[PDB]
Amino acid sequence: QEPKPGDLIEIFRLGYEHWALYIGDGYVIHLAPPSEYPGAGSSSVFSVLSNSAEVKRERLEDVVGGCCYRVNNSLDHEYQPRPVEVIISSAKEMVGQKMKYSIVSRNCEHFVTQLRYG
Repeated sequence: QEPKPGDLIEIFRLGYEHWALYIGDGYVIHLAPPSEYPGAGSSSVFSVLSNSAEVKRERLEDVVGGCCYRVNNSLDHEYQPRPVEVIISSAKEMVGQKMKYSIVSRNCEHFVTQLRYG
C-alpha cells in the first residue's frame, strides 16, 4: 500500500529497522540517525550527548534510500490511532527536538508510535 499521511513507515536496514511517520507530499518526520560517531572531535565516547539525534522533516526517498520499506500500522489492532490532524500537528511541533539514537532502545520506533497513538 502507498503511504497516506499519519502512516508509520518501517524501513529494513542492516540489523535493525528505522521508523518514520509519513506526513504527505513525499515527506516524513522521524528521529534522524546521528552523523557524528561517539568520540568524534573533542567529545568523549562517554559523553551523555554521544549518539544524540534530532527530529527532522525529510523526504521519504532520502530516508529510505535503496532500502525495502512498508507501511506498518499493525499497532492499530491494540491502540486507537489519533486523528491525522493531531498526529501531523504533534509531529511538526517535535521538529528540532532531540532524543538519544540508541538502536537497542528502539527510540526511533517509540518516537513515531507515540505520534500516531499518543
